[PDB]
Amino acid sequence: TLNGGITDMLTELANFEKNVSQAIHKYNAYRKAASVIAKYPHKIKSGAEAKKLPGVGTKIAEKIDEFLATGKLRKLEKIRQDDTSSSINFLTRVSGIGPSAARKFVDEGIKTLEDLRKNEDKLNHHQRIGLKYFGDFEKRIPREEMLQMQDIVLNEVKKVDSEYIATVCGSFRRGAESSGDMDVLLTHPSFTSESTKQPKLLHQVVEQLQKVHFITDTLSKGETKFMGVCQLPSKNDEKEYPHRRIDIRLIPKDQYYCGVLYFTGSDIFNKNMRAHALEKGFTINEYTIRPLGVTGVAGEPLPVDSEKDIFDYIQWKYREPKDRSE
DNA sequence: CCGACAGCGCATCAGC
DNA sequence: GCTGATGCGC
DNA sequence: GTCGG
Ligand SMILES: O=c1[nH]c(=O)n([C@H]2C[C@H](O)[C@@H](COP(=O)(O)OP(=O)(O)OP(=O)(O)O)O2)cc1F
Ligand SMILES: [Ca+2]
Ligand SMILES: [Ca+2]
Ligand SMILES: [Cl-]
Ligand SMILES: [Cl-]
Ligand SMILES: [Cl-]
Ligand SMILES: [Cl-]
Ligand code: NA
Ligand code: NA
Repeated sequence: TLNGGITDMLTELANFEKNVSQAIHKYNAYRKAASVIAKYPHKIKSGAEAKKLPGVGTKIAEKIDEFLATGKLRKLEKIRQDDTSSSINFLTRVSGIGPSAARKFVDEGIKTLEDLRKNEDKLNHHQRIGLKYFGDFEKRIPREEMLQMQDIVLNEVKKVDSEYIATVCGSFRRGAESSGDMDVLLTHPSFTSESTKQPKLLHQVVEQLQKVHFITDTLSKGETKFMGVCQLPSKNDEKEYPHRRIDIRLIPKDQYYCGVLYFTGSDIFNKNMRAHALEKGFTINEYTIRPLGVTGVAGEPLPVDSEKDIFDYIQWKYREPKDRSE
């Protein structure tokens, strides 16, 4: 947190651009700048020193100068005073409400938490769940609880079919002391890039986790991605644990390494790596790394036996999960 | 200057 | 119903 | 908002 003030500032600017201006590239520009500053190993003394880093240009440099000179940013001070921007920003904190729905609600006079509750009839299913657990989803999850949740998920999945493999990814796999939510990568040998030999492979796992009252709500569910809500069991007389977001991703077993690289993140790390892959003439998604030909069209999947192979292909030295927290 | 900015699953909608 | 675009989230 | 060519 050497430059926490600056990275907080840029993050609030990124959120503004995404939520209020709907300017997704400004949002990504501010987030990249915040990311590169967060790993800079010195206390930044001036915007000119900051402009040296890639992704910090003239505009951000000047903002950093204002922030360093005064401790604040007038442009953010104004955004914070504007009722409509602040309302739009707030409503996007509910899961399922993005910038478009947020502005639509605010334009209808739905501006507060109370307003959402009073108008729950106007929400789709995802939004209603996001509102139900709004307070809970704000909380982080300590790693000790993540370890208990891991124990439950892996054991319940073994009970369904011992050939499943569940891997907890995201910030947990990167070694974080607390996580925003739980990400579970699932494989099974009957589901490969070649064939699906069994149906309902994800459904059964979700069904088992519902049966033991671990999963409590479904935000969305298809054949390969589940997004819902879970909760640790509590003891006699104990306050209940907060409800937690859980994401489950069933990946073809032969594409495990691209899948776990994707799901381990961070999102910014993935964006840097995939951008770099493009520069080196490849494209990476959660399934494959493919070469781009002269026309820039994806060719056939390259062979991959490890996370490190993906790094090797784009001529990056290997970075362990804990060093991917960008 | 100016294109290019990572990649994609699921829910919902308009249009057929 | 399907297809393609859009919103949303990871 | 930033920047490589
Ligand atoms: O845009 C994205 N792209 C993108 O590849 N992923 C990938 C990378 C990310 O680690 C993983 C899970 O997403 P989270 O939103 O759960 O991110 P965490 O890094 O786990 O942090 P937290 O501790 O839960 O807050 O999906 C997320 C995106 F959101
Ligand atoms: Ca997570
Ligand atoms: Ca997640
Ligand atoms: Cl933009
Ligand atoms: Cl400020
Ligand atoms: Cl793979
Ligand atoms: Cl692919
Ligand atoms: Na720079
Ligand atoms: Na939201």
